[PDB]
Amino acid sequence: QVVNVEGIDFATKFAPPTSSTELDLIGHGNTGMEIETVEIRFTAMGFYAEPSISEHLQKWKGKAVSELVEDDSGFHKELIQVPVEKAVRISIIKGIKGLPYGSALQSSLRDRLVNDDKFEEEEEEALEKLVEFFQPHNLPKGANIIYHWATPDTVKISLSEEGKIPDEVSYTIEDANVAEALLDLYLGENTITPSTLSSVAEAIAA
Ligand SMILES: [Mg+2]
Ligand SMILES: [Mg+2]
Repeated sequence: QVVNVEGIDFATKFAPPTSSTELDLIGHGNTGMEIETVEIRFTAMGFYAEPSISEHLQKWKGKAVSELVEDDSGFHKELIQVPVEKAVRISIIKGIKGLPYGSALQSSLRDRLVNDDKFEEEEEEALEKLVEFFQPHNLPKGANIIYHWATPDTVKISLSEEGKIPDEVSYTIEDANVAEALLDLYLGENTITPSTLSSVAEAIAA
């Protein structure tokens, strides 16, 4: 089974690189960029988790999607902290160099960490090293990025510029606060992909 997301096929079941834990596709969506106000569709993405995520979030079943995604609903934090394995697959639609992409991640993660009073010396150096990992790469159209939260406290990053699914992980975020902030970037109250978050909330509320 596959779902078509922006003309990209997303498998409905997925084991991240080097993992044998099979995750279910929970929701899908896109992110954007802009050049001088012109809006450009930037990536397609899918959010995956162990199917027991539904039981962890039982209290949200039956509620309206609007009530789940709304500010101060409490849903976002519960989704982010659920202790099952999770992953995000990103497929690049408009190509970008690695340094601008990594610097944008750095900006958005710094915002969230400073909001929590968690931007101490350790976190600042973890973001610098993440930028440095991305800097030598190019991310052409079709490139795949995988972020895999085996635990909520780390992220395994796998990357294939050629657009295959990688077999090895390329980088590991070991800082727990950066790991949670990267999940908040996609599923938080200030998500950069309201489409993906709305899609996940529909599946949980179903
Ligand atoms: Mg370089
Ligand atoms: Mg780190």
